[PDB]
Amino acid sequence: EVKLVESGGGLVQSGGSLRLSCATSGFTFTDYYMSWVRQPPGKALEWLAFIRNKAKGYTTEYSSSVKGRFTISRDNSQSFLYLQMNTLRAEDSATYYCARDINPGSDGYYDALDYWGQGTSVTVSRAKTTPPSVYPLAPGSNSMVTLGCLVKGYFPEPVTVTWNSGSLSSGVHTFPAVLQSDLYTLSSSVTVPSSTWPSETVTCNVAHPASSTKVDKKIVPR
Amino acid sequence: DIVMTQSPSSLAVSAGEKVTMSCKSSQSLLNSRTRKNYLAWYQQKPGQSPKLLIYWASTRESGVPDRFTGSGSGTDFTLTISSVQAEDLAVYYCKQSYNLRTFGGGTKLELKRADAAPTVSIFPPSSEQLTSGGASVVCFLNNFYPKSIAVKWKIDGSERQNGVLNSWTDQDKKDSTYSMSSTLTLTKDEYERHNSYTCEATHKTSTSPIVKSFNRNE
Ligand SMILES: C=CCO[C@]1(C(=O)O)C[C@@H](O[C@]2(C(=O)O)C[C@@H](O)[C@@H](O)[C@@H]([C@H](O)CO)O2)[C@@H](O)[C@@H]([C@H](O)CO)O1
Ligand SMILES: [Mg+2]
Ligand SMILES: [Mg+2]
Ligand SMILES: [Zn+2]
Repeated sequence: EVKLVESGGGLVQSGGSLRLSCATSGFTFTDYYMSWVRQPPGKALEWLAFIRNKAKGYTTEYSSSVKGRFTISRDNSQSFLYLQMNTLRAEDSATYYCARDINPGSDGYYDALDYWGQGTSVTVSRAKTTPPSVYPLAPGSNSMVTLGCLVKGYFPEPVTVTWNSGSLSSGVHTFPAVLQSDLYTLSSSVTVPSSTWPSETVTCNVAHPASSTKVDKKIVPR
Repeated sequence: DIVMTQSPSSLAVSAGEKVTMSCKSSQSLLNSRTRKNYLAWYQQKPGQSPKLLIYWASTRESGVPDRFTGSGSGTDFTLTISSVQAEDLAVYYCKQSYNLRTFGGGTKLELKRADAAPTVSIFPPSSEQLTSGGASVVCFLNNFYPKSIAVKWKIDGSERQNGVLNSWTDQDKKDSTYSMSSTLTLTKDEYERHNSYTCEATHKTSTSPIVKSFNRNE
């Protein structure tokens, strides 16, 4: 099974540097070109660079937008792909994806980016890291009931929310974060049969990797 | 410098209908020797990574349903989806790989469904927030269609305008509805000066506002 997992995303001050990684498994790494693609919040995908396979001498190419500024490399012994990013700007803020590129020497060569990691997020900003406050949303006072969590005042993005450790997935809405005064706020709602709450527990799980915050907040009536 | 552009930027279609979207390249993506066009289409569903649909202009990736058809040659290319499903909601990107790789700007495909009234829930501030001097009141408006809606907050009958932050989800991949969240943030001092807190939703499915409230002195 082909697997690609990006890491190293985070908050970085303008002009600073940051190096992402992409761990791979489930295929002969050195046989394949590898690419990095990125996506600013709400914008289009942008191809940034690739590095060729062993037969091709592991040579590199870059898009105009990052050439001279980013460096793509690979470690063929631990099967890692890297991207060193320098002199960072606000416009470099995005989710960065590593993607398996072509093996032109393969009898099954087809030209495309066929496997993509889940992406690692990067924010380029002078603002300070701030953990979220997580507050329960219970009705003050039929059939279904809607509960929620309010995740307030954090920086930077992202945060993740699940309910009962993912075992509640249907009936969930997690709203896109909104930025205000250098601080994000987002909410999540979950809707369950009133027969199952509060007789059964409902808990939201909130993580904020930039501050290593992990929270479980039980929604109790009141 | 191959420039990719796509059309339309966005559109909406009812389930079971046919969708045609277009991709143009500033130069030919065709290798005359091999007869291959270096053009691929990717699907990106909300909150997911991009997924490969088609490569070489017309070859379907394994696992991809045949309602997805890729055609075209040289500089002009077309992705067609017949009998669109609700799950097909996504941004669709074409990408040249003839000279390095360049992505188009994408086409946002949305789905038309019957109108649906929002389900509105209001939530008072938690005692844990209050204990720190702040007071947020939240309003969820869930599973409506169409997207267009307006929420008014009223404090003791009068509209409050500032302190309000709003957010809309992407379309639901299942029921093709939208949802919205509206949060009113006050200091504990402000919140304690008033009693009635009201969230009012304006949507074409109802001639009068859809209201939820609570009283602080409840
Ligand atoms: C069928 C491929 C023929 O040219 C190759 C080869 O060894 O098969 C592969 C070429 O691949 C690239 C490249 O830049 O490495 C990437 C491909 O996705 C595509 O962009 C092609 C491009 O269409 C070639 O004109 O280039 C390349 O390595 C190539 C050498 O540059 C020339 O032989 O070799
Ligand atoms: Mg829903
Ligand atoms: Mg007032
Ligand atoms: Zn070169």
